[PDB]
Amino acid sequence: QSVLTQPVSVSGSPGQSITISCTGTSSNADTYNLVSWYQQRPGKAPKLMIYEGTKRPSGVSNRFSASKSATAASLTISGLQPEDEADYYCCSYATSRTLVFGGGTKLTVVGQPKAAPSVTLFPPSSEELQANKATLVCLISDFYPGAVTVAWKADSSPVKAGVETTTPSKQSNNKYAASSYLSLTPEQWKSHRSYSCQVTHEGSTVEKTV
Amino acid sequence: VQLVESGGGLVRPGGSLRLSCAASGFSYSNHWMHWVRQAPGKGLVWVSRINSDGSTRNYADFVKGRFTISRDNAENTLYLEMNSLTADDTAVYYCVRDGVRFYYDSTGYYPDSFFKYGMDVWGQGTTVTVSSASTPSVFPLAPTAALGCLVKDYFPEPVTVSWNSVHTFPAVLQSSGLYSLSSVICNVNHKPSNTKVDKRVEP
Amino acid sequence: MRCIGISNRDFVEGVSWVDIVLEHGSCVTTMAKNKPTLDFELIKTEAKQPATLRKYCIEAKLTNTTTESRCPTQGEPSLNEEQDKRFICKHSMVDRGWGNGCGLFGKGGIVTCAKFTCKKNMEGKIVQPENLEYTIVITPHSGEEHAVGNDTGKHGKEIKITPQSSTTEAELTGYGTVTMECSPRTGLDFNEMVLLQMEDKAWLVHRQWFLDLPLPWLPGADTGSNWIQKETLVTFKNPHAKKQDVVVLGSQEGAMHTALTGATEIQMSSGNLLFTGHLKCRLRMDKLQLKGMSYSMCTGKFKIVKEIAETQHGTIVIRVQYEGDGSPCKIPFEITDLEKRHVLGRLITVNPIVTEKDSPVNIEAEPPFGDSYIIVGVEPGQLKLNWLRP
Ligand SMILES: *[C@@H]1O[C@H](CO[C@@H]2O[C@@H](C)[C@@H](O)[C@@H](O)[C@@H]2O)[C@@H](O[C@@H]2O[C@H](CO)[C@@H](O[C@@H]3O[C@H](CO[C@H]4O[C@H](CO)[C@@H](O)[C@H](O)[C@@H]4O)[C@@H](O)[C@H](O[C@H]4O[C@H](CO)[C@@H](O)[C@H](O)[C@@H]4O)[C@@H]3O)[C@H](O)[C@H]2NC(C)=O)[C@H](O)[C@H]1NC(C)=O
Ligand SMILES: *[C@@H]1O[C@H](CO)[C@@H](O)[C@H](O)[C@H]1NC(C)=O
Repeated sequence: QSVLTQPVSVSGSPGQSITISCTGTSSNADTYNLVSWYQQRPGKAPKLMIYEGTKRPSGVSNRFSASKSATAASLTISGLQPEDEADYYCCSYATSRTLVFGGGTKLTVVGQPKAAPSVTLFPPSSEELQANKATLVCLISDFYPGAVTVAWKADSSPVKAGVETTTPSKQSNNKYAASSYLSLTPEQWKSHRSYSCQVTHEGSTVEKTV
Repeated sequence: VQLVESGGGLVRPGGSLRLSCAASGFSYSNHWMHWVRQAPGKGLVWVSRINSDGSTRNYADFVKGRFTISRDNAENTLYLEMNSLTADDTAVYYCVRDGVRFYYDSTGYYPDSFFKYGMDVWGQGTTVTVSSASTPSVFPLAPTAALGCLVKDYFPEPVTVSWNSVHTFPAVLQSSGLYSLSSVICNVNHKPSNTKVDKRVEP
Repeated sequence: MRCIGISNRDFVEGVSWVDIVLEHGSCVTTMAKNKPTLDFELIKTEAKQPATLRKYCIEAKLTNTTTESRCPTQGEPSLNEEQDKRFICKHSMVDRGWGNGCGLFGKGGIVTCAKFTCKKNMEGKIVQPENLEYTIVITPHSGEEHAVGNDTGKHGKEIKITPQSSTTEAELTGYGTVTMECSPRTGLDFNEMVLLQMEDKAWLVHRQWFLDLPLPWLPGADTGSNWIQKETLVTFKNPHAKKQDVVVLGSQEGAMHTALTGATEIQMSSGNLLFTGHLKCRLRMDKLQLKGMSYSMCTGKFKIVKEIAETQHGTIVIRVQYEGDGSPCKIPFEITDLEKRHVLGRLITVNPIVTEKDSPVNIEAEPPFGDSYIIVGVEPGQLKLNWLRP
């Protein structure tokens, strides 16, 4: 057992130097000694950027470098360029025999001003409750960079079951929007005093409660 | 150097599928080969690996023994036999070469614990869609102010929404194998099922 | 009437207590003066409290093969399958070097594990002789239209006997009781003998011989996943210190059959056996009586409803239906010469009676050699049937 975790998003300006971290749970120095990094541009197959924690294959830009400690591994892109906008994944051994990837980091190369999301939480419709179902809809709009973290709560308890969230997509105005759903039975909906949608963007959190 | 996957498509829940990858431009027989998957718009997930011999076959914990990796060295082919498929298995499946292990163990046989590796060659990937229904319910999202329509449980994509004959979100695929989206009178069109729903949205 | 049609049929007659030998395939017809004729047949033999001593694997399957190796001076490799008892593991040494994937040259530890799954097995049951249940069917010669060779036994009384509970009184509806005192005459005693059951075949083998077979086994206590001695059918191969491979030793099924040539064979059928051994029984007709006898002769005529057929023993079977009035009634029967001077044939189905007019009666009798007349009924309309017996 070993699980790899990465930041959801990193935002940088062209020419700047950004660092993506990869941290593990039931991990050790060997986990990070064997870390490999992959770049995935939107709609393209992944590409090997780093292997053996710090080695860069031939053909991979010299702007890419990596470091590792006994507690984490990091990828550094120096002299950030628009083409570096992609999802980055770290990878290492979960066990002596198997591999595991990190969750991925969306790197945004900043082109326009950063903008916080507008959040609207819709309760289940009277019509849906009559059909013996209940769906909470959390609408997230007008944010930049295009990466958010969505968490749901029942009263004060975090909820993970029955949650589905879309990957942020570009709007007409070139900012991003995303949606998240909490599926419940009407009994579950009526069983609690409140339900909340929490959205984290650039380190700050907005929470809407119904 | 190329890797070309085949065998991806629509599969019913509980169903089976065999993925097949063709390798060329390298000494295939001496390399470890891996399968990696990626759910639509989500992260990369390691699935399986096989050594030169086929004496070592390793799998991720989610594949409780439902998938079987195999290879035919003379044919430069890699396979992934998949059984008991569920909605959580819907993904693009990539055929991958461990080019760096070849640099240390030129035989590709020895299954040393935590060995130096690097997935340097990837195929384009093959799409696997595990879904129950072959071929929506519309609810109002009551409210300047935001208002909308929730379009639940349809298949396949796409649904188009107009208002009074606006942002329409991408769809999410639920564990049920059915899609849902939101748009923020809504006119919902689902060409695949030849259905059209008009919903008045009031405070 | 059950024995009619069987080749291995013994005709036993008693003076006024009689000894009979019952075996599988054998059928016994018992006759006694002023007593009903009975048919005895051993239908089932069953070892009722078998204790599985051991269960041997004769056909093995190796699946879920896992291998782990370490470079020289990197320690002994280890798989979690080693702790799992369904798996067979072996450690070895392989030549390691630079072009192999090791910083230093030398012998590197390798470990191979494989899941042992048994395809076909052999079971050794130890049977207590007193626990051999024998099922005997006692079918009286009731004439009943369906009785003749009717396997179902809805005509005969089913009785169970064990070597120790040898004395049994069996009640035959309308005939009274028959007392049976049995004794098993088995080919070999079950003392130091193991009933080696394979699939559809069984043998009686020496205990020590059975416990000395070099095959993977499970104890009687674990009838289980952890097979002892998996190594007797599993072999590990590493002849060039390059790779370790696991190999099965192939099905020992046929090999076993050859070793079991000089052993007492038995026919097997899922818990029940078709034993070669006899069953010497003694039976008394003292409490047995003929159904009716106090009945009056049939006033009316008879109708031959089925062609007279000769059994493999020269006896004949005749099915006749009553067309008259008087039932329950008693059938007048006689086999005489062509001149109707003296009675010649012996009646097997003693005291033939009519219960219902609609129901035909099957009468079995031994006709004399040459020309005879079967006379069934009384005048008028007396059935006169000529018979030939070479
Ligand atoms: C071996 O023995 C079998 C059973 O032995 C019994 O022995 C004694 C102790 C009694 O219990 C006795 O009842 C049994 O004989 C024996 O099977 C039995 O045979 C009869 C046929 O001979 C079975 O069926 C019955 O007959 C009618 C047929 O009717 C036509 O023919 C008769 C003349 O034979 C005419 O009178 C009629 O007008 C007809 O033209 C069957 O149709 C019927 O069975 C079904 O009846 C209705 C149908 O809806 C259902 O309710 C029933 O459940 C039946 O499905 C009669 O019952 C009789 O079923 C059967 N008994 C048993 C227990 O199965 C067999 O023939 C013998 N075999 C040999 C080779 O010796
Ligand atoms: C490995 O074990 C699992 C679990 O019992 C089983 O489903 C699978 O089929 C086995 N592997 C092979 C190669 O049969």
